[PDB]
Amino acid sequence: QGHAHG
Amino acid sequence: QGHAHGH
Amino acid sequence: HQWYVCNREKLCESLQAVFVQSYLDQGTQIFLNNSIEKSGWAAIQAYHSAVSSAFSLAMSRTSINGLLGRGSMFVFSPDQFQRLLKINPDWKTHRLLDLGAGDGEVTKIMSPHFEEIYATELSETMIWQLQKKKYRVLGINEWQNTGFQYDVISCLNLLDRCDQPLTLLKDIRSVLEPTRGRVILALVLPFHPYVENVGGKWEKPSEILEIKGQNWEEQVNSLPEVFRKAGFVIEAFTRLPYLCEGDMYNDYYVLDDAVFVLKPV
Amino acid sequence: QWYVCNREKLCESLQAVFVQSYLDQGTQIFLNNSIEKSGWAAIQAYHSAVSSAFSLAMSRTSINGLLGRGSMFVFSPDQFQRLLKINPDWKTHRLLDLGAGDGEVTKIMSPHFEEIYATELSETMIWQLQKKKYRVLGINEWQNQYDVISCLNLLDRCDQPLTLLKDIRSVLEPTRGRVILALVLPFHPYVENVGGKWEKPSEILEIKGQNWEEQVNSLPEVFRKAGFVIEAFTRLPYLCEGDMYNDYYVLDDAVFVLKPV
Ligand SMILES: Nc1ncnc2c1ncn2[C@@H]1O[C@H](CSCC[C@H](N)C(=O)O)[C@@H](O)[C@H]1O
Ligand SMILES: Nc1ncnc2c1ncn2[C@@H]1O[C@H](CSCC[C@H](N)C(=O)O)[C@@H](O)[C@H]1O
Repeated sequence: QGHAHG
Repeated sequence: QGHAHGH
Repeated sequence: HQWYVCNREKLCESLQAVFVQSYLDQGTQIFLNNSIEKSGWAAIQAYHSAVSSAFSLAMSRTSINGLLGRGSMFVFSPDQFQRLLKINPDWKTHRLLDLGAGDGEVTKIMSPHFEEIYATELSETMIWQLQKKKYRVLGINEWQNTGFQYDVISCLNLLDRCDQPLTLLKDIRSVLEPTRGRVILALVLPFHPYVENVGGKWEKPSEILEIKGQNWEEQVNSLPEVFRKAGFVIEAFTRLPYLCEGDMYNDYYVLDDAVFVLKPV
Repeated sequence: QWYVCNREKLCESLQAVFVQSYLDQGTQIFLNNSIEKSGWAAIQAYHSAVSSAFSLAMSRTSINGLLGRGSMFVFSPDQFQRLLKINPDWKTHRLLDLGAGDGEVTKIMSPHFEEIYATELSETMIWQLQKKKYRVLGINEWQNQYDVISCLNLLDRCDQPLTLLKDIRSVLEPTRGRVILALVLPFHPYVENVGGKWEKPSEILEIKGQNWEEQVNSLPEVFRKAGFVIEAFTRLPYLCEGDMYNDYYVLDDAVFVLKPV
């Protein structure tokens, strides 16, 4: 998981 | 619960 | 069985000629036998009720069932369907459109009669499961302006769950293939429509249908005058039990479905 | 640093109105809170659990909006008002935040407007936008007058960007009304779908270059193709709440203030 936008 | 068609 | 039988005598002259008796066939029996099996899965049902409860506020129950793949439903068998549209098991045409297709297992019955399958759906998790079956999902207000007509437009158990069912009916007619095209339409009766929201709230529909009566044979007779108003006459129809998978309490659930075949007028 | 831009490479049109931003107070609040939540071991494990079980039946955005997680940050209130060149008590009638996510980036704008509208695809994100008492409109219902229209990191997540920008000019108040826009760079657009799969956009927005610098030099060519000029613009860190492996997540933003010309 990571950035909610990318 | 109940019927998936709804209530 | 008590699911397929109507007092034909209480049908109108128009409808007494187009009724098509249905039967508890081997395909409806596969479904109950799976529903029963799935209710028997203790760990799965608790897990379904555990998830369904946590997220009762953020999502609609339609999308929760679609989140979990639970709650699949049933309107007709392959053989029953072919017996209502009056077509061979190997019948085939170009394009189907399932409006409000739900989780897709009811479309999956109609599927092998069309080489292209289109669906609309208001719920984001349903739309995925529709895509999971290789179905082309369209915009709720986008199927009218595609550039191609639809050989059979499917609209099962939506007129009591959408906002503008009259605009919908008139829309189906405008894009349905005029020569050989038919719509297959399913209504739960006692007609009691509402528009589903999230958290349990339910607004009322912005358009009222006059599906009114004291029994099944009464409300069905309300529909010729309705269907006439949107450009269709009933080419055939039948009584079928609207069935749905179970939870921990009941092995399945049963609502009272009228299925029609309508031809453009 | 997240805020430096090579001014020498910028086109003179943009040098004239480049606002310089910095890690101000409001940014620090967010970073701090993103480090605080990324210490709540029980929460970070239940987010990890829910998302992994549902990752193949919802989009990340919808999963993030089911838990109230993955909240993001674009500008502080102070940064916002300086970009607009306004007063902390300044006020107008209508804001529109298009594709507003969970509304946290919409909250920081709200005390400046009497009525708040927003649109969104994710239906759990519509829920949280409605939990904040905002007014939600359909994807095609808002183009039927808005004093400010917000379009933050949407032009790389939507199918029809040029239509969006022409639609934005359609319902934006003309005398004073401005629009505020943000865009992750280098440009990489896609249409997110359920399960990590994605569609490619329908309309193509021409973003020349390999660098933040040259790429922003290509946007003046675009903003007037829909009817806008850059009245002010800055560079911000596009911040996102972290998880259990990282306290937060950053991306390289570029935020513009636009007038109708
Ligand atoms: N206005 C609308 N447009 C498209 N789909 C809609 C809709 N309103 C409701 N629906 C969908 O239609 C479904 C009605 S329940 C019927 C499900 C399925 N068609 C069946 O026959 O079993 C719900 O899943 C709901 O998401
Ligand atoms: N055509 C469209 N109309 C409205 N929202 C859209 C859209 N296409 C994508 N979105 C939404 O746009 C979001 C992009 S992330 C941006 C959210 C917020 N404005 C922020 O800056 O943090 C996603 O949540 C997605 O649901």
